Amino acid sequence: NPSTTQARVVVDELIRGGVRDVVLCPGSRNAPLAFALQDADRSGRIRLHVRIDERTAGYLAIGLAIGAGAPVCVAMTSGTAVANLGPAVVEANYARVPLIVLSANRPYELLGTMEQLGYFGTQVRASISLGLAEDAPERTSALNATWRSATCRVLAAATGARTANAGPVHFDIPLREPVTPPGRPAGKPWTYTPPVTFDQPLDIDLSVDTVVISGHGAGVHPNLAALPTVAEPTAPRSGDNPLHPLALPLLRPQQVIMLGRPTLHRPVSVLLADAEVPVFALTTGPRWPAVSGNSQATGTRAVTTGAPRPAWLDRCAAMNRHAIAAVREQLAAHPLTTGLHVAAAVSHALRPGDQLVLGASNPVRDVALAGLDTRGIRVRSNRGVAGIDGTVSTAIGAALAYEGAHERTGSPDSPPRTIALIGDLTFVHDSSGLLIGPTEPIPRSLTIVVSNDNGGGIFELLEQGDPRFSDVSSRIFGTPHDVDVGALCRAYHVESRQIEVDELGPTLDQPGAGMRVLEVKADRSSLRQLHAAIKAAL
Amino acid sequence: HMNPSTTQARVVVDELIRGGVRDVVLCPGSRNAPLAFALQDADRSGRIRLHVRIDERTAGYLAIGLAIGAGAPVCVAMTSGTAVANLGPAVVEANYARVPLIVLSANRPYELLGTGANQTMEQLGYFGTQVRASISLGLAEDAPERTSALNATWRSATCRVLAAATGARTANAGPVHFDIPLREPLVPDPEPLGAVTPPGRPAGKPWTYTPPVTFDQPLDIDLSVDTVVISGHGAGVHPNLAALPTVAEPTAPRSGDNPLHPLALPLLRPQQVIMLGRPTLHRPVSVLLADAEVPVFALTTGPRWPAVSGNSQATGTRAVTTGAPRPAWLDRCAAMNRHAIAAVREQLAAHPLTTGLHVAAAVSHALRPGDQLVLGASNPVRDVALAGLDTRGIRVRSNRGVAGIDGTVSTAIGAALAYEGAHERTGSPDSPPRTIALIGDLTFVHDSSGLLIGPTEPIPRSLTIVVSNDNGDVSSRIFGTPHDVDVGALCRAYHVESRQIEVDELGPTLDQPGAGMRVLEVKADRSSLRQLHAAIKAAL
Amino acid sequence: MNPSTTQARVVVDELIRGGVRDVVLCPGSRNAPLAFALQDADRSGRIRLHVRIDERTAGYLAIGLAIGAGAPVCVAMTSGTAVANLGPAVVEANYARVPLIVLSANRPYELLGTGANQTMEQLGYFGTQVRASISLGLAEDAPERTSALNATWRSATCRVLAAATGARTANAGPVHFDIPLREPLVPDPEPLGAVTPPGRPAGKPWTYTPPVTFDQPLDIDLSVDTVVISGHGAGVHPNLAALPTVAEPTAPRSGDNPLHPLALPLLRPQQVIMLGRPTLHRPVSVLLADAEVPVFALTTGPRWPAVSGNSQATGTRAVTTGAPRPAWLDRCAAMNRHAIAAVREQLAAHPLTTGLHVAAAVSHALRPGDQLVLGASNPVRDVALAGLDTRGIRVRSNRGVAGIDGTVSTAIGAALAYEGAHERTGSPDSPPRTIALIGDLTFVHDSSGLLIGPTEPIPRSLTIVVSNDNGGHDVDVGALCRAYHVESRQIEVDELGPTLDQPGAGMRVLEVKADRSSLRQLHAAIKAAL
Amino acid sequence: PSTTQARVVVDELIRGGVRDVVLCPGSRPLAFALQDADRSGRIRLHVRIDERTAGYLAIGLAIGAGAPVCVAMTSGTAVANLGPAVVEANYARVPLIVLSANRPQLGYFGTQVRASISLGLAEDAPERTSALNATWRSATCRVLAAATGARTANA
Ligand SMILES: Cc1ncc(C[n+]2csc(CCOP(=O)(O)OP(=O)(O)O)c2C)c(N)n1
Ligand SMILES: O=C(O)c1cc(O)c2ccccc2c1O
Ligand SMILES: O=C(O)c1cc(O)c2ccccc2c1O
Ligand SMILES: [Cl-]
Ligand SMILES: [Mg+2]
Repeated sequence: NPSTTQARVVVDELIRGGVRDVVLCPGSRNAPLAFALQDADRSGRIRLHVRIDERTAGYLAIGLAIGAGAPVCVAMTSGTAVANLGPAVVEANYARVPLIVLSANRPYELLGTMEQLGYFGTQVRASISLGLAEDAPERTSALNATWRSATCRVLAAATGARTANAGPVHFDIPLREPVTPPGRPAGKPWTYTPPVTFDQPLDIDLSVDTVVISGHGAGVHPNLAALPTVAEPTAPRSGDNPLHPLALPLLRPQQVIMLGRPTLHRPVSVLLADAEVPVFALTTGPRWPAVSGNSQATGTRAVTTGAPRPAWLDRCAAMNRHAIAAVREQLAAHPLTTGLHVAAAVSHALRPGDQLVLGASNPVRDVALAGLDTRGIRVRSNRGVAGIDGTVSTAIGAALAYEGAHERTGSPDSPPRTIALIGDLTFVHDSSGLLIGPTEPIPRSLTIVVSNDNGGGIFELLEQGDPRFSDVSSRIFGTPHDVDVGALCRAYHVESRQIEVDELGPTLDQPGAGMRVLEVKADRSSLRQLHAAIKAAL
Repeated sequence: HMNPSTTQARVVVDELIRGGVRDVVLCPGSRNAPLAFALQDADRSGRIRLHVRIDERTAGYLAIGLAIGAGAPVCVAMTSGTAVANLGPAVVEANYARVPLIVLSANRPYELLGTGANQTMEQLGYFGTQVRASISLGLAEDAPERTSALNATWRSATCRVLAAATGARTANAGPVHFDIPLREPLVPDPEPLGAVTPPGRPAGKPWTYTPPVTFDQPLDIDLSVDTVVISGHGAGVHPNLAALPTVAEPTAPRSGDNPLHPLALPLLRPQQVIMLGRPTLHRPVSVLLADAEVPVFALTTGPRWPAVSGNSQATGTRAVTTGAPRPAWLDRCAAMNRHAIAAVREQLAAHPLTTGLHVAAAVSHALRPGDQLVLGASNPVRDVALAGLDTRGIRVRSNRGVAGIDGTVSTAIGAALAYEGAHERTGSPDSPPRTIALIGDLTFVHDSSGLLIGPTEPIPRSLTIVVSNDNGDVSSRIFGTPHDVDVGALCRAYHVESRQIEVDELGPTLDQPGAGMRVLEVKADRSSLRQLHAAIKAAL
Repeated sequence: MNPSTTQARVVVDELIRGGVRDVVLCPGSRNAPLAFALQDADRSGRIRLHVRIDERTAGYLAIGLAIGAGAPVCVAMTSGTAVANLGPAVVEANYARVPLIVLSANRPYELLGTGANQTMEQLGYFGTQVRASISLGLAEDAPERTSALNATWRSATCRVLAAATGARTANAGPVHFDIPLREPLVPDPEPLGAVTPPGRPAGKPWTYTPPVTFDQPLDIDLSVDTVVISGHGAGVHPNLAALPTVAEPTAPRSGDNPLHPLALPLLRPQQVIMLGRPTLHRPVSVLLADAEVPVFALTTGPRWPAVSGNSQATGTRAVTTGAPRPAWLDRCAAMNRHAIAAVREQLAAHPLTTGLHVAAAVSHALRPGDQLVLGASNPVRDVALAGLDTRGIRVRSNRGVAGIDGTVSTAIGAALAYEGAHERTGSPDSPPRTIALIGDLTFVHDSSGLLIGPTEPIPRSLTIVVSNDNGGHDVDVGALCRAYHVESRQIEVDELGPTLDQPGAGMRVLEVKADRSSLRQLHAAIKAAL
Repeated sequence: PSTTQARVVVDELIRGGVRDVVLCPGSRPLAFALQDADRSGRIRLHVRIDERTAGYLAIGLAIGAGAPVCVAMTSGTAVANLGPAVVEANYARVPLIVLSANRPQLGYFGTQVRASISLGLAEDAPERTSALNATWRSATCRVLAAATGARTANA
């Protein structure tokens, strides 16, 4: 059929545009481009990943995109796919992840009597349809240009080539119920759009006592490298002057440089809201955040005058040392192993070149409390909406894409490690992400570390964790589950081991099966007291 | 003086209880703490039964089960962000099955939308046209002078949510998105500084009383014309059609005692069809409903009427019948029904290997009156209809809305909990009625996390899940090889009793008194299924 | 002071700090708090307020006020059909990238679904047509949170302005700013003045968004035989000024080598440089649909047009090498002379007066510094056919969707905003002229735009030339102008130039009878003469 | 092909009680069938230049005697111009059928209308012309039922 020629042209243009991975699920109707994707997979031009669970498939695609920075397609095949992909599409929108959602509508069928929800109108960068492929035998040159131009538009919108705001894209290729026209020479994309430079310099005086708060999506800024910096784990670091998050309330910054989108630490929110502290927002795309409407100016880079006062740098470094010491000393003086102990052990075990995947809740916070040095490390976390859903498949896709990048450099060395640190509720939410068929790509160096305190530890640290709610907070916030994690991994044929926090390090230096789950049992009944002891030791 | 979030949550929870809500599913979060606190106290005082789950998606199907088990509206309460998005699949199913599901989502204040605030998304309107209504409560204001007026607006909006979900005025029940923006303080103030919840109407009545509506649309039908009835999901009960030959899907309520096997329909020539509810299961029904020659009369309980037939001469709610079926027609239909039943019975016995059709037949023969049968929406529902189950006296549930694989375990669990709950309230000292679920291995593995019930949460008292495990176009490469998951290992991970048994023991094991919740795994073969179905067709 | 007044006054002050000089208001009870704060700023001279009855025509007035000088413009109306009436102007503002802020007053969202009067689903009505749908939080009685509410109110307003002006996206367009308002809606007694919570010092906006630059350079070899096609929204490119250029009347001209659109089908360029969004000429669309000629697309916003399928590359500027071959330049110049002569000679030979004659007369009478406003259908085409030289004059047309809606109000708004910027340079010269060319059908359809209350600002030098070919109704144009008390005259095409040379008598309508029965024969003579 | 689609739908609308149709001049077949039906006296056609006024004319034609009325959009400014009339018809429960034709937008349609039904492309194939007849008339009957509130009591 002429629609097969269409599918082969689109898959080819997608591959020319940098797509190396596509996720599919089996469905009622044939997947969009399902056979052209089958052809491309057997040739090794693209790599296919199949899953039954459409929600975990969406989050696998997110992992495959953030693992190495490439656009990733997901092929919708059912009337439950839109609903199940919603979570991943929302996360793609807010974390600016280039996610292409492929659909195949049927224009000859009656409508008003793909099960559509309301989020496509709000979450996607673009919604493009290809139009019905006809058998026009002479217009093949024109239809090739039309299909490839539309595919280049889909890729440009998903990667933010013109907007500098990557995100999810809905790509519809309509199908009527049932020799490839060539592309540009040298495998180039049909419509070349050079990745745009989006520039907006801001004047900032660094002699004013300044702290840098960098969050998810922050850029790298060499002219700010000397400033004291509270950097979230997923922020790429510019300098060598880290400021511990717990030291921040011991200081009085006179101005704040906010890089990207911060979401962690109530002390950071308090400082960003303080109407007496000017906040300069520096972002990489057009979006910029505002805490209590306190943002004074926006920009993409700083034009700096002056330099930080040496006494200011000394004050920040002193408060930083007190914070590091309090955390280390109170961890040692605490008998029960908690999630914070696990995060410190994981943090000490990382090596340059590693990839770190962090779940929401305490893990992404605990790693910052443990003072992880992220330089040389690639840190991922679904900070767009901070969901605890889909983190297992995100780590798997990230491990697969990160390994594929290393394999393509032809290095004879072993694939770099991907270490994931997630909580137990996070693991239970997306345990079905462990179900990978033998026919499907499986990571070769993925270790999932599950810090298991049989519930949600973070709620012990919030207002609902105050002792006056002790008789009611167990069911509705603690949420104990008593799941046998080792038996769960066994059911899915995944290597699993329960180890103690002191064994965690050594067990991680040892290579193992391509995919394994290390579970560390932790306590959350003493979490609130441990954090109070840290604050008192500051 | 209670803080505004606490006052609003307690009023809303109280009005939901007054509206018939007996069960609430809660998923943990911080932003929904006001709702969580108010719900925990209502559960402590016995006004509702709270079910806590970790995975919002399967929690939504738990709520569907809790609603179809006894017909009541059910709320599911979750925090802001992707937690709300995870309710999508259950919302879609609740829409098409007309299930009164209330998605009670906490939110950040709407003014934070667009600011980059953590865990904030376009929640209101997320579900689009799938919901019967998207209703937002206002952000609660600290205005003790306006407390009485705010009580009236909060309770009135809650009643509109309930009415829209139950179809109290539209006769078209379905899901409703109830979004509640909430700001700090989120936890109740110290009880020294305490106050009473702004009161509702006296005598536990709803703020706005909507008497359940009667929706009537009479239709004239002459039964002297050779007529077959095809009843699907949502079909009504029609005593004046009880004598007609009736092809009834397992979930359809039976109007009479004149069944007609689905395999018999293509071998007969009805001159007119009466279609009840939303029938989608059988292919010859779909083939015959596509026949432009046969006049089709559609009778629905609500204003939605199915589009399966293109020659629907008329659509109503009841039949005003004239005439009577010619006795030779009834004899021909009855004769062909017995012929179909015998062909299935013989070919099943003549088939050597145990198949899913054999497990479905064994479960059918083990059912007694008063049982609840929950069927996976894929093969189980078709196999039970092929094995000719008599559904009179048993309640049959199936997520026939979109017939997805998601949430079948949680639906079975929820249906069992609501079914047993209604039996308690009868005060009967009789033991809790049995719920039997029949699902395939791939469905069981997909929603195995639906088995996760926390140690403090309600567990069904008499639920048995029978898993027919047969270990099962480039997307279909995943089925060529077996998934290879151990059902027993999955049940141990979720601390669920499981046994691997054979089809001949299935009957007796099901007769054993209920050990709470258990999984009975019966191995089967799919390789020979194509030959078994071919043998049945040739025997007709 | 009631919170709905303090909220309205903070928003208006921040809008003013953000460059809003003109606001269009429609009467209603729900937008009363905005109306009072807007009348206050109009009294003190901070903005110029314009009141209209019809909200649809009010939207096109704000579009004219926006395109006349390039500033963001708000339109404030009441709840109900008023917002739905802004639909047509929001669609036009979207596709033409016009910074139009729709400031809608609404009953509290809690009243949605309760059967309240004049209450509808307003938030999200415009859907995908707006760059942002932002809502302010319902003003609460909390003086202890006044400073907090100030910051959030002024940050939201700055976010509204940035989205409308494309300050960080380079994609200007309409924004929905919905304000839920409850009673009391009028200002309480304000003896000895009330303190509005202040903005930043020195009139600076709350959040400072410095100028942004989107850069996407493309390598283009000018030695290849190149034609430039510039449409609506095109930027200015010095390094392309030597190339043959087919420029729509609204396109800013970068050079001095014009190529008539009629000459383009006489040429075979080897590559095309396309600027902005060209939609006007059929030979342009034919060339762009030729998948054998490579097209380079140079745009100012991230939106790049799709009229071409052989789009090789899209960017913002060209890095050029080489120079156009002299034989290519000579051939294009010769084809251009062919086209211009064919149009001029055949117009001079035609015995009747057609719309093409009216358009050519209006072109001849234009002087540098003039503003020309064109009805987006036939007038834009006829002026392009007549060969109008647009250098030194600012040409405006609702080229977004090219509807007949609101052309009169757009010309009125463009004239006012254009004259206002001429008063801003302190120059003692008389107000520069605004000449509008519209067809009779367009004029009757938007004749209600002529309704301007005695107190509202009236243009000082606006002349609307109506080309009346009785269809493009039997309505009397002069009778329409008398109902609205606007000066009108029926004149001949020979009298057009001299009558336009008279100093502007405020607002006047010049009606020129034209024939359309002989049009097809005039066009055939032009095509045959090429 | 598409011409036959237009005749069947027009005929079914008249069978459903539509006695008046408002259309506005524009580019966007169906106008031909309505023209045949007007020349034959089965339906009364009303033409207006202003699309907003056309919507309010149709509202009047519907509330004048209680019948369903159709309005035929034909341009890219039609959806926005019919907005005010559609909102009025929503809240006043007026049976207003809005006829469009896309080639295989604002957010108000998703909030204001009782239903949104697309007929589907007309495939040249007289082997199933009887089934295409039933599918078109069935969907047209669904549109009339949704507009008049025949099953919901909510015109
Ligand atoms: C999809 C989703 N549902 C609910 C939440 C609310 N939430 C935030 S943290 C948390 C607990 C997570 O527990 P766990 O993974 O065990 O981590 P811990 O904090 O105990 O280390 C929950 C439910 C969320 N972020 N995302
Ligand atoms: O900088 C980023 O990466 C970023 C990402 C986002 O999704 C935002 C959403 C709203 C507001 C600001 C945002 C932002 O600054
Ligand atoms: O009775 C009616 O005619 C009527 C009509 C409407 O459009 C309503 C809209 C919202 C709420 C109540 C409504 C109502 O009672
Ligand atoms: Cl040439
Ligand atoms: Mg935990």
